[PDB]
Amino acid sequence: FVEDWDLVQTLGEGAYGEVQLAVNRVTEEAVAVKIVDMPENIKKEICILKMLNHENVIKFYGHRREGNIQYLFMELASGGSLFDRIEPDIGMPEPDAQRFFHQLMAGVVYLHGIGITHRDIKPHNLLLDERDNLKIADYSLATVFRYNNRERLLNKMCGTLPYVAPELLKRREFHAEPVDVWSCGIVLTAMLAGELPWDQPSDSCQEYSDWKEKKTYLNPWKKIDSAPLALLHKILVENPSARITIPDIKKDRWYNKPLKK
Ligand SMILES: Cc1c(Nc2nc(N)c3c(C#N)c(N4CCC[C@H]4C)n(C)c3n2)cnn1[C@@H]1CCOC1
Ligand SMILES: [Cl-]
Ligand SMILES: [Cl-]
Repeated sequence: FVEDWDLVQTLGEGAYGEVQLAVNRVTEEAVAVKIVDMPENIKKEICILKMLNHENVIKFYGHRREGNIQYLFMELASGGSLFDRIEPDIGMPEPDAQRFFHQLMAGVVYLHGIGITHRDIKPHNLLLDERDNLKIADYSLATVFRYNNRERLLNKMCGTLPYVAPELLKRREFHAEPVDVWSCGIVLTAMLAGELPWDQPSDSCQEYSDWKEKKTYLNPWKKIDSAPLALLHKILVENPSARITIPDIKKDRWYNKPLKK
């Protein structure tokens, strides 16, 4: 009810809906509430949200419906979003970026292990708790890619153009896991350079061509140290069947480099 919760401010607009800081009128407990005006989509999102139990995935509290409105309740992330830790044109200190990337991979390993693909990994959807632990949020595009140990291919275009893998723009059907790996590499670029490399990974985009031609003397690549850049060379591979897998990311030199807080 409008009687149990006070909507204090907008936190943002999700893939499908919008998120308010709600304060409990009785207890003053502060949560995040997703406000959904209108379906089969929301039933599927709630069901995926109920599956989730991991330190690097957002906590789901539950849901209420009142008419053509529905309410989803989640752990309010007191640290806000990763997006707000990225300084435009700078990024953030490499040790902070490595720790976030470790935590991002842990959450993605978890999701992939329960057969879920996120499909919209980007810094707006990566939240931080009071100890700066990263939480993967927004399951509005999430879907099953593995069930009874059998993989299904994706055949729907969605996500955010600067984060989408090139196969999603080109192939009728594609594997879910390499698409989420790609978007994690764009997140890593953003954290280390404070800029996105291209509007979209299409041959008509000059910045994408420049990367395929290995011009890493250009921005954002020249801002990035040789070790993390070597990892990005393995992640941002156009052919998803040649792209590095998460088990191999875990073996990468930069991924395993001790860095000072
Ligand atoms: C406490 C806090 C948050 N905390 C928070 N906690 C969530 N749980 C979500 C959440 C979800 N779920 C979400 N959004 C927006 C739409 C997509 C989704 C990820 N956003 C954006 C969420 N933000 C964000 N800023 N601040 C403060 C106030 C402004 O700066 C610091
Ligand atoms: Cl910006
Ligand atoms: Cl950015």
